[PDB]
Parts: sequence; structure tokens; C-alpha cells
Amino acid sequence: YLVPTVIEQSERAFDIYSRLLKERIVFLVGPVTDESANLVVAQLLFLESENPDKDIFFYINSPGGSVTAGMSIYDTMNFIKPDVSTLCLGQAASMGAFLLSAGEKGKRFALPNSRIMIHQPLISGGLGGQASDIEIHARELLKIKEKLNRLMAKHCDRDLADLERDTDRDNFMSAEEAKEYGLIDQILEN
Amino acid sequence: YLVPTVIEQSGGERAFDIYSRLLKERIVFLVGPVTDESANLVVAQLLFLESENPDKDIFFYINSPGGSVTAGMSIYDTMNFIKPDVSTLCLGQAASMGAFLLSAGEKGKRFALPNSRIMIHQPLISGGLGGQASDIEIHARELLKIKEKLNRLMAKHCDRDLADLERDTDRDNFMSAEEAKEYGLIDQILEN
Amino acid sequence: YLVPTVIEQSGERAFDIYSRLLKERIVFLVGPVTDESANLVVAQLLFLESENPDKDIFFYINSPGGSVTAGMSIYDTMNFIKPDVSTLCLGQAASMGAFLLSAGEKGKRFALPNSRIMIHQPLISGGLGGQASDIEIHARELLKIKEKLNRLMAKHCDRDLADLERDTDRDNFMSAEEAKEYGLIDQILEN
Amino acid sequence: YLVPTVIEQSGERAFDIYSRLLKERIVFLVGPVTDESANLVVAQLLFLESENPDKDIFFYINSPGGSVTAGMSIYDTMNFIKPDVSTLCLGQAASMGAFLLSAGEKGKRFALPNSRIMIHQPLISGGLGGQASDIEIHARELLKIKEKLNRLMAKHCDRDLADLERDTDRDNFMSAEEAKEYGLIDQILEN
Amino acid sequence: YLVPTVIEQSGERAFDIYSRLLKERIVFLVGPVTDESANLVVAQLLFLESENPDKDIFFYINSPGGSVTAGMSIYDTMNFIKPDVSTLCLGQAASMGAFLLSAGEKGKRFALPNSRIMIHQPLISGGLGGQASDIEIHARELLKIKEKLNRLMAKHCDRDLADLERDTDRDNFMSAEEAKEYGLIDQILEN
Amino acid sequence: YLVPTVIEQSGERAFDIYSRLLKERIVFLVGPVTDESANLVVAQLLFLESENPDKDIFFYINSPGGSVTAGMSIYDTMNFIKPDVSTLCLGQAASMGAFLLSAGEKGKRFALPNSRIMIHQPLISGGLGGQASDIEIHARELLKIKEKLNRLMAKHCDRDLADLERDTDRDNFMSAEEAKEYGLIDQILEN
Amino acid sequence: YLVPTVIEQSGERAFDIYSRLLKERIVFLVGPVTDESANLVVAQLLFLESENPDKDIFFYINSPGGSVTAGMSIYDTMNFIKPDVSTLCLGQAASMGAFLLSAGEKGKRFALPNSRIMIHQPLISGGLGGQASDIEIHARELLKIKEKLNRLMAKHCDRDLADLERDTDRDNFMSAEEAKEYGLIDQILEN
Amino acid sequence: YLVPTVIEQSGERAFDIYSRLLKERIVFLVGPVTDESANLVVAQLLFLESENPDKDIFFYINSPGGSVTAGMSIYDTMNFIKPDVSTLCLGQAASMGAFLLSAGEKGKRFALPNSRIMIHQPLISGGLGGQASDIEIHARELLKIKEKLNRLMAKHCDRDLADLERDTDRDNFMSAEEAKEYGLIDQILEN
Amino acid sequence: YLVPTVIEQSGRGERAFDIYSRLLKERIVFLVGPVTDESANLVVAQLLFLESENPDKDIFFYINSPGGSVTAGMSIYDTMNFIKPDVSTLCLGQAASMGAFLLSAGEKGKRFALPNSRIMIHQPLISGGLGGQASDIEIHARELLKIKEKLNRLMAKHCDRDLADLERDTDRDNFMSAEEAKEYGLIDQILEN
Amino acid sequence: YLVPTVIRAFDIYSRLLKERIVFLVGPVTDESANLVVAQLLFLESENPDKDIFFYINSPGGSVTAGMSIYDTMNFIKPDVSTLCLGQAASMGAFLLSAGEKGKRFALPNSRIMIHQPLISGGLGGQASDIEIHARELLKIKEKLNRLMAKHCDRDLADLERDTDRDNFMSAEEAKEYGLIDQILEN
Repeated sequence: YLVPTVIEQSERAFDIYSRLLKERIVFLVGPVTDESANLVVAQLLFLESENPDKDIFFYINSPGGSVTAGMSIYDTMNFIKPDVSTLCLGQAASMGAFLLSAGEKGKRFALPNSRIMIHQPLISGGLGGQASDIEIHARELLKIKEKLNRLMAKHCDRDLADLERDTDRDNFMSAEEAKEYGLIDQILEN
Repeated sequence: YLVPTVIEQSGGERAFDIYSRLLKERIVFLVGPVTDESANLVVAQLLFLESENPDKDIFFYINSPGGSVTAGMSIYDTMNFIKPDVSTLCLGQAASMGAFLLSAGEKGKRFALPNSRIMIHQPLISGGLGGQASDIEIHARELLKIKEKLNRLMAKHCDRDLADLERDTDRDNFMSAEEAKEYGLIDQILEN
Repeated sequence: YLVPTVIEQSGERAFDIYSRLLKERIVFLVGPVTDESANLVVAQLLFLESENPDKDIFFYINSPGGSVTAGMSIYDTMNFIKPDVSTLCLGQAASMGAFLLSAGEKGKRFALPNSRIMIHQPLISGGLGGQASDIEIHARELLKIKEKLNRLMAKHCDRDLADLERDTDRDNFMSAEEAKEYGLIDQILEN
Repeated sequence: YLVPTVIEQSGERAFDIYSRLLKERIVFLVGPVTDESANLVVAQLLFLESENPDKDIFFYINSPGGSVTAGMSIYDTMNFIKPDVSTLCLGQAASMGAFLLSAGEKGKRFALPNSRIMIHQPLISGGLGGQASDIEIHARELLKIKEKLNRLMAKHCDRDLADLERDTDRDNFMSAEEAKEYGLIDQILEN
Repeated sequence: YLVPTVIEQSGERAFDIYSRLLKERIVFLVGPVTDESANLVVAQLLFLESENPDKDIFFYINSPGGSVTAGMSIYDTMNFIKPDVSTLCLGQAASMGAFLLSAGEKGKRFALPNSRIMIHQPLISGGLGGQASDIEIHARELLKIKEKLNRLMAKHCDRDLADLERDTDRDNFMSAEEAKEYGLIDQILEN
Repeated sequence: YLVPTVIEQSGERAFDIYSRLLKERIVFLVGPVTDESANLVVAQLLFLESENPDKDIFFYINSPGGSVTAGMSIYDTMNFIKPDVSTLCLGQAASMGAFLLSAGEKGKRFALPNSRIMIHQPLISGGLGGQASDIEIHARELLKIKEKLNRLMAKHCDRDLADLERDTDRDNFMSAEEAKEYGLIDQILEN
Repeated sequence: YLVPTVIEQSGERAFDIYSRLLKERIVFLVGPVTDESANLVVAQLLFLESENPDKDIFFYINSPGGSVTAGMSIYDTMNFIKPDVSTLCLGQAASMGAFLLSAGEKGKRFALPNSRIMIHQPLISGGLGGQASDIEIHARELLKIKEKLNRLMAKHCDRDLADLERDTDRDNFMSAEEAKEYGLIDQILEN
Repeated sequence: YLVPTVIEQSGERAFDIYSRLLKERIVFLVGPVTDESANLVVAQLLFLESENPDKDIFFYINSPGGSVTAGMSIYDTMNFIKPDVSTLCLGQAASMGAFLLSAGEKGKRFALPNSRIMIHQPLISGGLGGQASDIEIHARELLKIKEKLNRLMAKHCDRDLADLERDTDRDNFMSAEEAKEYGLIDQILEN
Repeated sequence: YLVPTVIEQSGRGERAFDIYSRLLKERIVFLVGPVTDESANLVVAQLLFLESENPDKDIFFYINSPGGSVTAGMSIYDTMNFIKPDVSTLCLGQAASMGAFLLSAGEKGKRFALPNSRIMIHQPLISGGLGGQASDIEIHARELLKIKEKLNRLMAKHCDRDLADLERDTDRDNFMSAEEAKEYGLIDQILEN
Repeated sequence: YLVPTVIRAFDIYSRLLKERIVFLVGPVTDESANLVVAQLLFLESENPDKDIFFYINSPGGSVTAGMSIYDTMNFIKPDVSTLCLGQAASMGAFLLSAGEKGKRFALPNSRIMIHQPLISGGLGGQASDIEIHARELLKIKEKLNRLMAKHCDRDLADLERDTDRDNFMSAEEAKEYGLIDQILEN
């Protein structure tokens, strides 16, 4: 894709995403990979240094992705001093919904027709080799499953038992249902 | 493709690619399929243009066969959220989510060119339906909710009953610019 | 594979070993249940009823599952024909294989001691493409099949429909003893 | 697949199990309807009429559908030959399989209790490429086939053409009971 | 496919069902017309003339078309051999299949009521690559074949060459009634 | 390909050679007409109108055709914008390329002496799969496009709609002189 | 393909239809000429000479061509064996197929009325890779084969070598009448 | 492969060499253990018990392993049938092949002097995709199979379960002497 | 490939060019490799640009091409004949098929070849596939024959030969040395130093 | 690959072109040969009298592409010195021997291979087409051997023997043969 170039008056020419980063807007678009997550981490670290007090706006339009990649974003969001506000555009599914709920409490938003989906993790990696190797990877996946449900329950002010029920299979929610659930705080209109 | 470079005269000169030059005139293009990446560029441009001037109209030129519903909804909610009116224009074709975003323009400012083709239809797969019957039931229910949401928003855009959109989006409904104007998808047809 | 040839004493008649066992009223369902493998079972069940409508038919099952419609052709043939169809689980009876195993005549459903029996809700009976109206239709048909299978399984096992709905939600693996306690089989053979 | 061999008592004659069932006037249509599978059905129907023009022919159907022209060769052969062709649905009779099922002699169209019968308008009878003039021709031919199928189905089911046009618009799945109420089959076999 | 075996009473002789029908002077052309499928038809036509030069040969056609040269080997064999070759359209007779259908003995060309008959100008008889001189040669040969086919079709149908040139320009689909009115077939069979 | 860089004297400004020609109001349509290549033409036409609404725009066409909707975005932009869009055929203008060539301002449609101009009815504007109801819809839409193109072509050429319907039935290749006599272009350039 | 079985009256003997025609001294060359298909022809020609060295052998040709060396094994066998080898063109005799057709006994080379006979210089008898020294060798060998084929063709046709060199330069398609006038065949069969 | 034919003196009867050895109560398990290869072993074991329930059956194993469920069908058949099943390792008995080797009748488990016997924990009995709940289920089932195999192996070898858990952790290759000392086989044959 | 950057010397300053843009400044246009819509349109764009810079000075068209599309080559051909400045053509390595056509299309007296260049002329191959129905194949065969005659006629005009000579000589691939092409009439001179 | 930048900022190959060094690396194609021709033409204009240094590390390539370089080398006024780095095989060895006599160099462990040409193009189609392409390949084979014999001051019969199959030579053997004039050490 051709990323448009915009001019900032101060003149400085930016691509439109660097221009929005100047306004403390970080985009997570598409699958969460090592490379896309590290760009988010790099932007979060950079924005904290520019101003540790001003809010960072984390715009999420993602179907999910790697858990470890999403956890690098998650720990960076919680570590850095400035509040990270999260906004759901289009969809926040799987780790995208996790990072959406991971925003600062009171500053988690979704657009009115966005779709938010939460579910237990799939394969974090293949389970081949010997039964001893498969047992190890199964145990690690169960630990990740419990860790995700526990952190989700903390984000949503719900019991761990509620998240274990609701993440068993793909749980699709409107913006209103996610607000009632505890994934987001407000729904934006204008 | 090689995107041509054009020179803007100012108070000096600035070299733009022709799409950045048109963005300076508040023209946003949605060309080809609606994807996460192409929709987020539209959202980024809509957000940028609101800050440049919240009062001036934004011109959203659509030549798209459709695409992802969630991607199109990111554009749709951005269009409705931002303060400036988003005028929409159909070039060549506005099909599926392209027709949805066309009808989503500000009422009175939805346009189409005389030989454009506008097609509305119920959504297809928003994603595969594999796995167990319990998983397939969930994805079928989610697709039906999306189908109802799209028909409901389309009926609101067109000032028609939900029952009308449910009939007309059952199978691919192709419309000329005149038929789309009579239907309620667009307001005017441009000639000169 | 080369199927061995055996000689039946009567004069002599040369059989492949599977036709020789069919002479003893033994029908094998081995591997996936397809239109072709299910119709061979149906053809053998129909043939054996004509040979002797009173003698038991022995249906040996070693199958991971397969098509529901193909398995239903076997299922209805088993219930229709006059002779009792005894079922035996060798190696495994999974999905429609477990359904056909439980479909044997009550009191004559067997499993070998180290066999594995797995029951679960059906997967795709066919793709769900096309328009949302087509996907709704195929989703409704799959749900009807899911309910029909759970209802027939509950009848076979003398259990409530609610029990089968819980237990077939995800792949439910059972030993021969667990399947006997569940109600899928009646006896476990040893010698 | 290995087709079992069975012995007919008469001296003795060794048959594969399908030739043995053909001796009992049982013709199988299993799997997709192709030129080759349909011509085998036609060859068997013609052969059975010569053997005995008065005795019923039993046409066992377990088919997801197939070619319309191939199914029409079976259909016209069924109507042409003197002996009644009874039809039985095993597992499934979908698309042209449901058409041939309903095409059986009125009063002798059967289905097994858990069989699935699906009727729908035809899909591509062939690709629609080339120029718009070629595409117009193939679209017109497909519409003529669509009307011909709905008209013959309405005749089989004693229903109005308007009913079949509604009900074949999208995949219409029916249980054996629903197909009996619809008019596709006459009876449901149990024992 | 498994071709069924049938027993002819005479002692007994076991035939596959197609060899049994060849004994009744029935030759099948099923599927595409290839060098191998056409030569089998030629071999059967030559064999049947030797068995009885006076009795009619019944040529059952269910074919979408195929090679022109392959179809011409059948065509010239049909016209050469002394016995009349009656032709019957089952399912479909398209392209060279419709040509061979119309090539039957006048008065003995039949079609089943729901058969589909399609006539059209030939497509590529072979690729047109190489140099412009090679392409000119292959284009001229294709035009000669096109004229030869239209001329022979016009002779079969008792129509003017100009009529066949119009009607074979694009795929011309015909019902059995339209083909009878056109002149491709003489009668439509019902019972 | 490496696009050469040229220097414009004014100070100096470095352009790629296509941006340099756009400065002279020359827009190129080279290769197939796609959504992306058509939108670049539209973007250039819109940009050039704003630079000068009164000066002619020179639209150089070397295209085998492409998407109808993509070509219609160019077509409506050409007719909408105030400045005359002169069209020139280089190498070839086929299908939508010939349509856009004839779409130039009357009196300003040009072709080079050895250019090739081809007009024809549209092919597939999209696949025709799915159910017969879907195929009927896409066939009707293609026929509407076919009539719209022939009607607009007849308007461009000052000919009757019946003439364009004959001449676009199959690929109609024309020299620059034949296209001038037909009405697709107004003049042929030499020097 | 399923090759039909026919019964020869003598007791009875069951043949496949090609072995039955070989009993009548009919040898078929159908499809491309390969090492395996040519050696079968050679084996049949050698066998038929042993059965009766005086009776004619009928060589039916329906072939697009093939290997030159494979065709030469047939050619030398035809000329070596004592009985005359009559040749008949069915459908087509192209390339080495036309060579073997013209290679029949003078006065006994036939073609059916709508057969197509094509003569041309050979293509690659094998790839020409490796070094320029290897390519020179293979080019020289191909030229020797080209001259040998034209020389033998000119002998068969009672024409000058210069005539065959002109006429085999590019694909030369001939009707049965043109091949008779050329000298490739002696008679055209009708009835 | 071409399986040789041998003649048994009795009159004479022609066998393939494997059916001839089955007459001597020799059953071969060669190559991977699949549903089809295991069911042939089961069919042969069942057949041999019927022929003589008292005489030993000789089970020759040359297998790298295979499916656990397939191997369990053989295993339960070996233990169920009345006659002792002696096992012999030729070349190799690995994974389920070593399990079935150790499964022979105690005192009658043999290996050739240079055979290789390998025991190890099972690998994937099936993929572990889907959701974490599905992966947990398949992991639990694999662990149950792992424990069942080690428990049965420990019983065969007269060793503690803890010994087999250590030794099957990774691929444990053993000579015939090491397998005899371990308890997998009883004797090593030389002459 | 990495295209080298060269520095053009001007008044107290330096303009950096890639080496092909630097040669275009000297009115040198390259046609290298197959003739496609994109490569031919670049040649046309350069020919149009060079006419505007100076419609009197010769344009040097360096050709190293095995051939390509006829319509693409015709866009170059008509541009060469239209624009006012003479287009001199030079054969480097090879000028085959449409490459030889464009070589012979240079201004008479200014068509050159290097001493070991190879020039090949032949009738066109497929200008496009010939599928579909026999009516479609007849149309495409007729169009190919018209192109074949047009190419031979223009070649005969370039070479001052009879149309019958070009019809013989383009029947199959006719390879020529620079000397044979000069004697034939495809080029005027052979450069050495 | 990332081409380093050296100090105006040049990539390292444009910097060496400023020193009149032209590289032919890898197979000889239409595009790689035309870059060499463009550089040779450019350098003649920058200075028609100064030597051009043509560094060759090539396994061979197209004959017509190599001939465009060859004729450009002989045409332009400045001497083109050639240096073999790593290897000069097939047309690479031809262009190496094509350097100005007395200025053809090779590095001590370079490998130089001469051989008759392979396919200059496929030989499909009809026997008449194959005869034409075989004749053209033989003319190219004779032209290459004749030009090689001229470069090496040897008889045409010597090159016809020695190029029959792949003839690998050390730098010393190529110097004795006549392909190069000197071997560089320091």
C-alpha cells in the first residue's frame, strides 16, 4: 500500500502514521507478530520518553496473534508511566481483545459497531515429537490458558470461573456486551 | 505501479505523490478490496483531515468490490464519529461493503457517477466455519447477527424498512446509479 | 495389500480371506466410513439376511469415523434386517464407528480389552460456504444431525439426552470398561 | 475396495456381492452421478427388463447428486422400461439423487428412517466462460434445465410448480418423514 | 467402477454387463470421444457386422463430444458396414456426439424425452502455435473441417448448408422435440 | 523497470519521465485496466483539471482492455471534468481501451498510423458460479453491461445501436483507417 | 477402458474384441507411435506371418504420429514379412501414421471417405542440448532422417524427391481424395 | 511386486507364496502397522484358530511400528484366540512391532541373531490442533496410551513399570541378546 | 541490478544521475530485452521528451532486444516516424524480430550495427492465443496474416526491396551478420571505431 | 545485498566507477551487459585517453550480451584493461582475452575456462527450424574461436581443439596460452 504523506506546520513531511504517532496514537493493525508487537513496544517506549504524563492512545484492529508477542505489548503497557488508552476499531479478537481489556481502567473504548471476541488460546506452537514432549507443550499451553483467563478476569472485575466458562469457545460480543462484560469502559459515538 | 509526482505552488514548492496531493484537498480514496490495512489508511486519513479542519467536508471516493466487514466497520464508525461531513462518491463500482460505505455518507452528499455500478447483498463468510458443530453454531450465529446489523444500518441509510433490505440483499442486487438513487443508497448523480 | 487366499473344505472352494469370513457371517468395517465402504457393509448385511434371517451377524468395527449419511445407511440396514447384528470393537470405534458399535443388538455389543471408543458431536457434514442464507441452512442441518445423533446415542446407552449432550461436546475417549459403564457396549471379551 | 465374493446355490456359481444382488434385481447408485456410473445403472435397468419385464426392479440410492444429463439417462430409462422401478433412499438422496428417488414408481418410493433427502435448483451444468453471447446461451440453457427439473419434481410430488420453485431455491434438507409429507417418497421402512 | 457380471442362459456363460449387451448388438459411446473410445466403437461395429450383416446395430450415445478425427472413424464405420446403425441419445449428445447421433440410419435416429442435444462449430482440433505460416495452415484446416461438418450435418438433417452455418455458430442446445423438428433425430421414445 | 529521471528548467526540478509528461498534461494508460491503474488515471485527470480547467488533457492509450468498472471510472471522469480529454491510440486500444479511445472529445480522438483498434462484447465481468439463481443474476448484469457498452459506443461513433451489436459480436480488429471510417477516431497522425 | 469380450463359435472361445479381430488378421495402430505400441504391432505382424504367410494382413491406422524409430520398426516389419500388409486410414494418419499408411502394399492402401491424412518433415527426434558439437551431431542426424523419410515417401507415392521436400516443409493436410491423387493411398472405401 | 506362485501337492493347488505359508500357519506383519495391514493379521489369526484351535500360530514380524489402535487389534486377537501365537523378529521389530513381538506366548517369542528391536514411548496418536481444551483432551489420551503400553510391556517382560518408563523415554535400540536379557524375547534362533 | 550513479559537472555544482538518465541527457535511448507495453512506453516517453528538449538534434536509439510484442513495437515505430528529430538506430548484441524491425526503422543513412552484432528477421508468431470457436480462430488467423503482411511491407520499404523478397526471407528465422544486414538493407553502416 | 556508502555520498560501486573501474560480476545477461556498455560509454566521455579497468568475475552468459560488451570495448577510444577475479569462464574468458593487448591481467588463484558455446537458444520446431538454429550456432562457434585465436595469437586450429570441451586453466596456463598478459601479485 502507498502510505500518504502529510505536512505538519511548525514544515515537516510525515507519512500519515508517523504524523499520528506525533499525536501519541499507536496502531495495532492485523495479526500480532514478533515484528508488529515490537513496533508497538518501540512506540510505547518512545512516547513515554517524549512525555511520561500524557496519555497514549492505542488503536486496535486485530484478529489476534501470538501470545508471547501480545505479552510484550501487555507488559510494556503496564510498565510505562503514561496511561495507555485503548480503542477497538473494527475488531479486537483473541490477544487483540486481551490488549483492549488491558488498557487503563476507565479509558478502554470501542466504536459502536466494533466486534470483540474472547476465547481460550489455540496452539502456541506445534505438539509433535514424543509423548514426553507433547506432555510438556500441553502443560505450557494450560499454564498460558490459566494466565490469560486470570489476567482477563482481573481486567473485567469478574471471577476466574466466569472467564473460564466464557472463553471456552469463541465468545463474540458487541460493544455494548463488552462494556457490560467489563472488557471496555465506554462506547464512543461522537 | 508508479505513482506520479506533482508540484504544489505555495508561499516555494512542495513535491507530492498525486495521492498525497489529493489528500491535501481532503480527498480520500478507497480503491480495491477492503482489508485491515486499506481500511486503517482510510481511518488514518479521516482522523488526520478532521484535525486539519473539523468543519470542511471530506470527500471519500469509493471504487471497491467489497471486503472485510470488520475492516469496513472501522471506516464506517470513523465516518460517523468525526465532526466533518464525509461525502461519498461511487467511481466504477461500490459493491458489498463498498456499497455500505457509499450509503454511509452524509445524507444529501452521497454521489455516484452516471455509469457506476452499485451492488448490495448479504454477507458471505466472515471467516471459516470449521471445527466442531458447537463452533459452527457459534460462527453461524455471529454471521446472522452481522447480516441483521448490516441490513438494519442499510435500511437506516436508505430510509427503507428492514423487510425491504432483507428481500433485496438476499442475492446480489446490482443497481445503476439511477436505481441506487431511487433505492436510497445515493442522493445525486453527477454529470458535469 | 495382498489379501491371502484360503481353501474351504466341503470338493474345495478357494476364497480370499474376507469372503471366507463373510461365509461365517463376519462383516468388517475397517477404516473411514465412506459411501463405498458403507455400501459394501449394507450389501453384506442384506446378503447375510437372505442366507439365514435367523442367525446372528457379526459386525467387526475398526474405524476412526467417517460420513454420517454413509454410517446411517449401515445403521438403518442393521435395524431393518431380521437377524441380530452383533458388534465388536477392534482397535478403535470413534465417531460414527462408536455410533455403529452402540447400534448393535442390545446384549451383543462387544469390545476387546484394549480397544478405544470415542464419542463426539459431528464436525462438518459438508462445507459452509456461499451466502449467509446458505450458511444458515447448513448450520441448521448440522444442528439437526447433532441432535439426532445424540438422541439415538442416548437411546442406545439407556441414558438421558442431556448426558450425551454433555459428553459428546468434545472428544470423549473411553476404555472398554468405561464404554461398558457408559452403555456403549455390553460385554468385554477376553478369551 | 475389495468386493467380497459370495456363492449362489443352484452346482455353484461365484459372484461378487454386487453381481449377486443384481441377480435379485437390485441396482445400486452410490456416490456421484457421472456418465460412467449412470450408464452402468442404465445397462443394469435394460438387462433386468430383458430378464423379466414384469418383476419390480429395486433401485437403491445413496448419492449426493451429480450430472443432470447423466441423471436424466437413468430417469428416462426408468420411465421407459416396462417393469416398475422401486426406489429406496439409503443414507442420502440429494440433488439428482433426490430427483431419481422421487422418479420411482408412485407407491414404491421408499426411504430408511434416518436417511436425508435434499432438493435444490441445479448449479453449474458447465462453465460460463467465453463471450457474453456464450454466457447468455449457457444461462438460458441452465434456466431451461431448472424449469424442467422443477416441473418434473412437481409432477412426482403431486405439487404445484410454484411450490417446487420456492422450495428448491436453496438447499432444502428433509427427513424421511418430511419427504413423505412433501411427496418425494411414499413410505418409510422400519422392519 | 465395478462392472457387474451377468449370466446368459444357453450351459451358462458369464459376461460383464457390457459384453452381454454387445451380444444384443448394443454399442455404447459414453463420455468423451477419444482415439481409444472411438476405436472400441469401430471394433464393435466391425465385429457385429461379421456376426450378422443384416440385423440392426443399436448405438447408444451419451457423450459431450470429443475429437473430430476420432468421431469420423466411428462415422465412416457406421456408413461403411452393411447393417443399419440405429442411434439413441441418452442424457446428452453434444458436438461430435450430436453428429454421430444424426449420422444414424434415417428413420432410426432416436432420443429419450429428457435428453439434451447440442450442435456447434468445432473448437481447436489442435493448437495453433509456431509461426504465422503454421497458424495459417491450421486455421485453414479447421475451416475445412468446419465446412465438412456443417455439410454432413445439413445432409443428415435435410436442411440447407446455410441453415447449419447459422445454427452451429454458437452452442445450440435443443430438446428432443427441437432436435426432431430440426432433423437430427426421427423419433422420441417414451415406452 | 528503471524510469529515467529528467531535469526541468525553470532553478531546476528533477522528475521521473512520467511526472515530467504529466506536467505537460499527458496521462498514460498502459497495459490492462485495473482498479489501481484506472484510479491513477482518475487522480491525474482530477489533478489536471484543477491545474487548468481550460487546457486540453492528452490521454495516451496503449491497452489490451481490462475491467469494465475500472474503465468506467476513467470514462465518467473524462466526461465530468471541464477540460477536453483528447485520446491517442499508441500500439493498441482493445476492449475497454478502444472504448476509452472512442470516449475522447469528438474531433480530438487520434490514432497512430500502425495502431490496432479492437472492439468486442464484454467477457466475464466476474465468475458465474453458485446456484442457477445466482447465475441468472450475473448473466442479466452482464447483458445490461453489454447493452450499455454498445449504446455508449454507438453514441461515440454516430452509428446505430444495431451496427455496434453486429460488429462487437466477435473480436473486430480495425486499422487506424478503418477505425476512422467506423467513427472510433477522428484523425490519424503522421507528423 | 473396458474392452468388450466376444465369443467365437468353433466349442466356444472367449476373446477380448481386439484379440478376436487379430484372429481375422486385423492389426490396430491407435494413438501415438511409441516403442511399446510399435512393438505390439511388430509382434502381431510376426505372429500373423507364422499363422499364414500368404493371406493379407489388414493394418488399421488411427494415429497422430509418434517416434520415427518406433515407426521404422513397424515399417521394416511390414516390408520384411511375406504376406501383403494392407493399410486403412481411420480418422487420421498423420506424420509417421501417414508414412506407415503409404507404406502399405501398393494397390492395397485405403482410406475412409472423411479421414484426414497429414504429411510433414520430422520434428525433434530428441533434444538438442549439450555443447555445439553435440548439437551439430543431432542436427545432422535429424537431417539424415528427414531425407530418408522424404525419399521413402517419394518411393511410396511414385513422386520425385523434390515434390516431397516441398510438400512436407510444413504440415500438409489432405483429404482422402487428395491423398489418393498424391499417391499416399490407392482407393477410398465407401461400402 | 510380483508375488511368486507355488504348487502344493495333495491333485495340485496353486498358491501365491503367502497363501501357501498361511497354510502352514505363518502370518506376516511386514512394514507399517495400519488399519488394513492389522485387519489382515486379525483375519488370518481368526481363520487359523478355526482351522485348528490347538496348533501354534507363527507370527513373523518385520515392522518399524505404526498405529497403536491398529496394533491393539492384533494384540487383543493374539490374546483372545485359543492357539498360542509364537512371534519371530525378522530384520526389525520397532515401536508397536516390538510390542507385538513381546506380546507373543511366553516361551515362544523369538528373534533372529542380527535383528534389531526398538522400544519407545508413543508419538502422536493423532494431531493436537484446535482449542486448548481439545489439546488437553488429546494430551490426556496420549498419556493414558503411554501408561497402558508401558504397563503391558512391563507385564510381557516381567519387569517393573518404573523400568519400562525409564527405558522407553527415548528410542531404545536392542540387539537380539539385549532384548532376550530385557525380557522382550525368550530365545534367539540360529539353525 | 544496481544502476551506478554518475555526477554531471555544471556551474559550481553537481547533479547526480543514474547512468541511464545521464545517457538520456545525451539523447541516448536504450531498448534492452523484450519489447513489452511497459518497456515500449518508456521508449515512447523518452522519444517524446527528447523531441521537446531539441526537435532538431538526432536521437540515438540503442537496440539490444530479442523481439517482443508487435503492438508494443509499433508504438515505438510510430513515435520514431512522427517526431521531428531523426532517430538513429544502433544494434548492440542483437536486434531480432521487432528489434530488427525497429533497427531498420531508423532514419535512412543513420542505421548502424556493431561488427559482431546479430540481426534476425522473421514472420511474427502468435500475437495472442487462438482458442475459442472456429469463428474466433478464423478472426485471429486473419488478424495475424494482416500483421504479417504489414510487417513485411514496412520491412520491404525500409530495405528498398520488393515485398516478395521479404516474404521469402522472413518465412523462417533469417539470421544475418552486420555485413549481411547492410547488404540486405536493414542497416546503412557498420561501426568499428 | 546492502551496498555500502562511502564518502557527496556514493555507493561503493559508483565510487569505483569514478576511478574508471567497471565490474562484470555473475552471469552475462542483456541487463548486466548493457550496464557495462553504459559505463564504458560514460567513461570514454569523461576521459577518452585514460585506461578503463574492467574487472571480470563471471561464469559466462549470453553470447549476444557479451558481444555488446565486446564491440563497445573495441570501439571506444580508451584502452580497456581486463582483470580476472575469481573466474572468467565462457564469455567471461572471451571478454578477458578481449582486453587491450598487454593489459590483460589475472589474479594468481583465478580460474579461466574456455569452451565452445552451448545452446544460444532452444532448437525446437520443425527440422527446417532446427537446421537453421544449428547453422547459426556453428557460425557463432566459428566466430568465437576465430576471435579467440586472434586475441591469443594462436591458430584457429588450436582454439578449435582446445575449446571442444571445458578447458580449465590456471593464471599461468592462461598467460602461456595467450588469454592474459600478466599475473598480478602485489
